[PDB]
Amino acid sequence: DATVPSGRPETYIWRYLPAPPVCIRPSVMMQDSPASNEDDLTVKLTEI
Amino acid sequence: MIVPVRCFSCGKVVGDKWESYLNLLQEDELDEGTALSRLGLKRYCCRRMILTHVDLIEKFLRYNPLE
Amino acid sequence: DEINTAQDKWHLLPAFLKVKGLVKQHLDSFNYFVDTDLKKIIKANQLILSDVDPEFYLKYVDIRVGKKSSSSTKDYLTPPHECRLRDMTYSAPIYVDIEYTRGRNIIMHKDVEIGRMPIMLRSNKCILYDADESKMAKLNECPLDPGGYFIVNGTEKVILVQEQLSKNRIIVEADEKKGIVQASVTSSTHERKSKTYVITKNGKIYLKHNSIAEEIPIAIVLKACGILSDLEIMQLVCGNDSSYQDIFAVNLEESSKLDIYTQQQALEYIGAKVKTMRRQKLTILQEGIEAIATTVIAHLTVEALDFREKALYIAMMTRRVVMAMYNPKMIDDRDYVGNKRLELAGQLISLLFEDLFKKFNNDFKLSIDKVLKKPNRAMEYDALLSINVHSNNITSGLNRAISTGNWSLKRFKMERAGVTHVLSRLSYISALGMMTRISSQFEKSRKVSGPRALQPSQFGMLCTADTPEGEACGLVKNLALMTHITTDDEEEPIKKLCYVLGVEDITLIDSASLHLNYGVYLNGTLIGSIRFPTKFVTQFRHLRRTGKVSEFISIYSNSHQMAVHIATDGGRICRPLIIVSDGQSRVKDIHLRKLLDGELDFDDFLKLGLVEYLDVNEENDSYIALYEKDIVPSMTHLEIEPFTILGAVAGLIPYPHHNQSPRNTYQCAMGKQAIGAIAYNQFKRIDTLLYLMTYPQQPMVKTKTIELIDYDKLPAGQNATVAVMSYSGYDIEDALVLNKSSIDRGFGRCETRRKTTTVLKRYANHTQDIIGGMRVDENGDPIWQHQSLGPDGLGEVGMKVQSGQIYINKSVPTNSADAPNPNNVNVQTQYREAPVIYRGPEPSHIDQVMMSVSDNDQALIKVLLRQNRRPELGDKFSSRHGQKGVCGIIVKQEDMPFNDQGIVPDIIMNPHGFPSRMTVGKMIELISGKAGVLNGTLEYGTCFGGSKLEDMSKILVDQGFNYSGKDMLYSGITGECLQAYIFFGPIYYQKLKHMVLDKMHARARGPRAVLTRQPTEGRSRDGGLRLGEMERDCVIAYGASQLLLERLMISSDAFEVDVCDKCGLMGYSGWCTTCKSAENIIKMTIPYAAKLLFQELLSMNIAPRLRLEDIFQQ
Amino acid sequence: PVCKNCHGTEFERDLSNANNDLVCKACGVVSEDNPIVSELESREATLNNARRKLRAVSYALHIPEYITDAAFQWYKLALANNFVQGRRSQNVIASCLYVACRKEKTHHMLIDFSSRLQVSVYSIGATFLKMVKKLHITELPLADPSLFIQHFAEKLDLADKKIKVV
Amino acid sequence: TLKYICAECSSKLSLSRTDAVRCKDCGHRILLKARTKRLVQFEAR
RNA sequence: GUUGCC
Ligand SMILES: [Zn+2]
Ligand SMILES: [Zn+2]
Ligand SMILES: [Zn+2]
Ligand SMILES: [Zn+2]
Repeated sequence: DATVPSGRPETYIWRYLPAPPVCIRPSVMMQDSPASNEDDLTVKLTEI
Repeated sequence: MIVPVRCFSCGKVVGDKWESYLNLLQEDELDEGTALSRLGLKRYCCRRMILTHVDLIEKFLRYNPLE
Repeated sequence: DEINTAQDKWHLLPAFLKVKGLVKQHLDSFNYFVDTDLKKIIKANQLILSDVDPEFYLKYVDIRVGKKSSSSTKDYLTPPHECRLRDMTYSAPIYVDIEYTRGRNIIMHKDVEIGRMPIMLRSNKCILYDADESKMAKLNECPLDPGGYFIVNGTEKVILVQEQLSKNRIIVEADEKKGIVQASVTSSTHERKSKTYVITKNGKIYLKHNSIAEEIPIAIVLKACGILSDLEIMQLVCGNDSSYQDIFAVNLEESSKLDIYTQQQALEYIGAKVKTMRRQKLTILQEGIEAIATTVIAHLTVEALDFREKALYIAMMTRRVVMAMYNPKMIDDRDYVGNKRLELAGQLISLLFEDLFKKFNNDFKLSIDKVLKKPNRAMEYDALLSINVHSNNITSGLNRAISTGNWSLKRFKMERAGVTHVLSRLSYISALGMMTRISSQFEKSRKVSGPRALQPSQFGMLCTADTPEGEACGLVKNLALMTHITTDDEEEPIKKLCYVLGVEDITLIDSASLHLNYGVYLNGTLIGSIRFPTKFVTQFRHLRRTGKVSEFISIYSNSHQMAVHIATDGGRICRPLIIVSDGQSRVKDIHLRKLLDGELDFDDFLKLGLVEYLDVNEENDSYIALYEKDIVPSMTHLEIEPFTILGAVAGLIPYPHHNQSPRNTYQCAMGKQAIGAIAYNQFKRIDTLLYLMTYPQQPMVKTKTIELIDYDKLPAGQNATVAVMSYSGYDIEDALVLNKSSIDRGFGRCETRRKTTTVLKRYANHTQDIIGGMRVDENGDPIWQHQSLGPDGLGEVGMKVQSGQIYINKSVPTNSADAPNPNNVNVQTQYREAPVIYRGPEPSHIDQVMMSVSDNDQALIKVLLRQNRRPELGDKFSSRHGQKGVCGIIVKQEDMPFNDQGIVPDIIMNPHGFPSRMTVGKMIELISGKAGVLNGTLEYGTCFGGSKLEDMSKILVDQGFNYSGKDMLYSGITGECLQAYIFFGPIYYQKLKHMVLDKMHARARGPRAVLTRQPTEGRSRDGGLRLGEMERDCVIAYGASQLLLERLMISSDAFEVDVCDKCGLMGYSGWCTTCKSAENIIKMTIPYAAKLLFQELLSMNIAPRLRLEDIFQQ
Repeated sequence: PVCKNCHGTEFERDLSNANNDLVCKACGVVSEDNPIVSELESREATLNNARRKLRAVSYALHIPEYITDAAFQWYKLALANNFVQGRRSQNVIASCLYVACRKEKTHHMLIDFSSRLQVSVYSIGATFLKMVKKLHITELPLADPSLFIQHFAEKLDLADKKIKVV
Repeated sequence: TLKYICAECSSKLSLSRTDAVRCKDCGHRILLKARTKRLVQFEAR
């Protein structure tokens, strides 16, 4: 429907994508080494 | 490990009767039931304390750190 | 000493276990690996070659593990107990000899190191093989250790005896809604795992395969195998005068549909629709690729020219697919024991040795030609100096292959995980029960309770009273006491031998009478087509009884079909039985008297012809006999001993033939968690968490099982006085009351031992780790945290610790990741502290502290903690027949009953168990229990027999006690008699695990997780409980609407959110940050798990727009 | 780090009551409760190849691995000083590893590196001198010959009384 | 004092700090701390 | 994160 700014049907495919705040993807340190083993979700957003 | 110092059930001492019970076996070859009756374990609950006691200490001491 | 064969057959059962022990399957496979099986592998990957510079060749002449060929000393080796506390691998190096072209000429070189194999204890390549407790006393290892387990880099492990469905044979399958198939999985020993299937779509027989692009019907693939006359097709599969002609004749006209009619045209119908794996040469002939497509299929048989023996092997496979469509009674199950193949340790690590060894000599080949691609570097170069760089790939492959139980194979591309486990040193028999167990395959039949159930073809093969419950209730099984696993022998001599016994060849007989006659199946293939088998099969046994052929052969001969079977494949289960020829056995007690004199062991009995092994198939033809007083003149194979159906970990149950059948399985899960003793060297070892017990007792009523494995010589549990009665209400169901006095005299004082370890690490910039300590204050070094540091930093041995009070002081540098500046400027004070604190709810001691060095030189610190405790209430006592109990209350000594002589009963059970649980064995344990120590002799309560009851009552009544054990008592509370009598005496009670002080837990306001801010799971993670989803369903039926909100927002996960009104999505401290006005802000509170949904759901392109009303003015 | 009323600087983590809080000894105001525990491409390629080469020769020489990673730091900064270009890759790692052998003061003498590559000793020591001048190693321990005795005796197949002979 | 003892040599050696980890009078590489002389208190129950 | 057990 109309009467909202986002109601046009072109927004249902990607043109801009948001990046989630980093509390959702915490940089966990496994404490076996002084390098941080980063979770799965950053490197998916990094490679794109 | 070594023989317990008292009976579990009644409460008398069995610490002088362990090596004496062995001494009734190498010499004076005898039935083990009638041996302790000569030694004087009259009650029932004292008989089980020395019949079933595995003497584990005569195998631990051969593993000594002082050769 | 007048002996007979009536009851003294038992005295040969220990002769079977003396020379052939309890770890039979684990050691005798690894001993077959190291001696014979390694030469058969270098002979299959020899002569690595380089195409550049073609006159260079490295070939392997032999391979040895252990001793050299120069010095010819026994071995130079670290002892295993010296190895198991330094986190190293007990290994001996592998030596080969090689010859090659150095240059001007070829030279041979001896004793090259390539790797370091681990050796399991009590295998003959270790030091501990054939020791007489004098060398073993120097090596401080227990004589009673079972052996058969790796100790790879510290913690000790063992691989399990895994099994799968029988490869290289056939089954049948029956399905209602899908049509019926029959599987035939086969495995050539190189790079192939191929399985074939025969499907009946809508009334027509078909054939598919995982290398053909689509389905190819059945009349083609038999005309391609030579049988073309199209009357012989019906003549093989159907026979004559039956209904099989009416079902099968539909298939014959599809030959007329495709117009083939001959053996030439039959092949290229396949290769027209074969799926082409590209060999990158691909000179495909359109006649040659079909002959190989009729060669890489059903890899039991391969052919030279004639195709003929492969042809009717398909015809016998398609006979059973029309026998099943006639009636569904002909179906077989895929969990029958005859369709199971146990396969053991050393012939299973041999597969992993392939994929490493071929990975050795190809990267080593890739290092050769990288050097030989030089013009000047061609004349005097030697290749042996770059073998040490590729050497340890075998070692580091093998060590993680035992550590992490997952095997990355390549020639099968298969990923079996969970192949090893860490062995339980909690009890003695727990270290032996896990040595004999079987892990299944889990092919995702979780709905089918077929293999969850237990089949009757199991009597004496493997144990029936032992199986865990819960996560696996029928998929973990255990070997029986008398049990041997077969092994392959050979197959071409017996095929030559059966021809001699009067059988013909398949290439002479027409199929007009093979259905009239019988047929021998050697590993499932028809080779002889014999008639009159009962003359034939009895002449075959009589050669085996004299021992011309190997004894692991079975002559299963069924009659539902017209066939007989031969098996020689090895890896199947069997037990031995004594031969009974006629109405008299071949026992011959004059032989049995000569055994107790000692000159002939068990091995001589199978040489003369008095005993032979029987597998699960040969049980079906035989008519085995229980006892010698039940011989029929048509009756063979007397039972060697009837109580051999229970494994070595269920055998400690006394009189298991009286109690109920489920109340033996509930003890097999808990006998393996019994506190007791471990080994003779148990105060020496430094392992993770051991429970030790102060004053053990051997049990009162023994079994013939437990004197085979020396359970009495280091037992678990005491035998206290039990007077079964209700008392004081604290024993309602299976609780139990024991005095304050007898535990004070030393009844069941357990002892807990714990390891902790650190490693002093050397960093990049050459900075160590230091053990400095003992800071001072106000004339005194010892602070409240420093009463047990010692002068060396290692906390000194002998005194107690509490919460706080560190005991290994550890300091690490701060520049752990900086670049090394090549100078000496500022390294004087850089150590930040990081000690190790002792937590815990109870003060403990430290038992002994050692330090040593690891494989590569780093200092080790290993201190062992120690604490003991008195058995207060809450702890879990047991009864060895499956009657658990929490200690209800501890009362003083004067309150219990007391007999005429003054005996106070130790532990009181209420009588509310024996009717429901039907545990009559405990009631028979006590009658034999009271009589033994009064007579002064231990008594034998075995399985399927033992000390009888009627002669056991007489010795009780000769002393003055009751004839049924039921003595009278007085009351300790009030002084007079009891209106009823009390069943009375000693019962063997072992203490169990799961004591209460390491399960008491409480968390007020503790840690929160980093992602969702809830409390954190795990006791060592400082806990916090999960209020689940049906517990959310449990509250809602009460109609409660306030404590449900506080326990899901306020007490757990409260969070403060300021949110906007218009265009309603969240904002931070004082904004909206999408309409940057910061005016319409309304404060609320929501759970953190509701905020975090409202952000990651906004990360994809859907928006939770919030809308807000006020509460008031409804 | 600084309290809110008395401005103390020392905070003591009490761990007896499963709270693991933060509080000073002076007044007793908590700081924070509810703790939050956490449960060029060719430039990268040319050292990844150089990693395996240091991984290679450390295996054959029985080097304990805490020298290999330390020796990687020497090669990494000597990469920046334009020393590796032109010279042999199989040579320059041998001189690089040998420096970290003598900072650690091990038994490994230089010619054992020269043996398996089958080259002259004096070639490997030539680039060792031409390196050690360029990146200015000043401090460096002396090759004490006392190290070499107690390593020789193990391979010298002598009697059981191997401690009195050293 | 009465410092570290060997595993089977049972020879009292006091290692000076950051020097060695082995023992003398034997080629063995495991050292155990000898038990302290300070008075320790116990109950009798 | 993955397994073992009650
Ligand atoms: Zn007594
Ligand atoms: Zn807004
Ligand atoms: Zn303050
Ligand atoms: Zn020593």
